[PDB]
Amino acid sequence: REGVFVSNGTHWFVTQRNFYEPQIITTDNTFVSGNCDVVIGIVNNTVYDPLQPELDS
Amino acid sequence: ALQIPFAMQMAYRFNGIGVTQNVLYENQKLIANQFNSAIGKIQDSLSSTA
Ligand SMILES: *[C@@H]1O[C@H](CO)[C@@H](O[C@@H]2O[C@H](CO)[C@@H](O)[C@H](O)[C@H]2NC(C)=O)[C@H](O)[C@H]1NC(C)=O
Ligand SMILES: *[C@@H]1O[C@H](CO)[C@@H](O[C@@H]2O[C@H](CO)[C@@H](O)[C@H](O)[C@H]2NC(C)=O)[C@H](O)[C@H]1NC(C)=O
Ligand SMILES: *[C@@H]1O[C@H](CO)[C@@H](O)[C@H](O)[C@H]1NC(C)=O
Repeated sequence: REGVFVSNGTHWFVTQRNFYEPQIITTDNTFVSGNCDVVIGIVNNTVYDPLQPELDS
Repeated sequence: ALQIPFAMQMAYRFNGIGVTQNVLYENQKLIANQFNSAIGKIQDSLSSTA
């Protein structure tokens, strides 16, 4: 949504463009558009959905 | 200078005109060809007339 994806080598984070604050990638800090196929250099990772452990109560 | 991939710089630059980043990635081949072709038209214009 804002900022950029990065990896420390083993894990993927989203972070601000101008200051490294690694945030876990979630359905709140990211937006979807279409399926994988079209994007040159897309990568595979989990994106966490904050709602699911809450409704899992 | 902080390195960034050019397809990621252009997605920041799309986001800076209120066009959502996915509009670049979903059209990256097309946007690249339009840039390359427009640079071709600059060569043709500058080569054709002073
Ligand atoms: C990349 O970042 C992750 C999360 O900050 C690091 O994973 C943690 O590493 C510590 C130390 O080994 C462990 O105690 C934690 O349990 C890890 N958390 C998770 C969720 O796995 C990881 O070490 C970093 N990798 C590199 C290459 O720096
Ligand atoms: C990202 O992960 C998907 C699976 O989650 C990978 O898709 C598989 O790729 C192989 C090799 O091309 C195919 O034989 C399978 O049929 C694919 N499965 C599905 C469900 O599509 C994909 O290759 C991974 N991408 C990268 C860049 O590693
Ligand atoms: C990145 O470029 C290298 C060659 O410089 C190539 O081997 C690699 O497949 C490219 N990866 C992507 C995601 O385009």
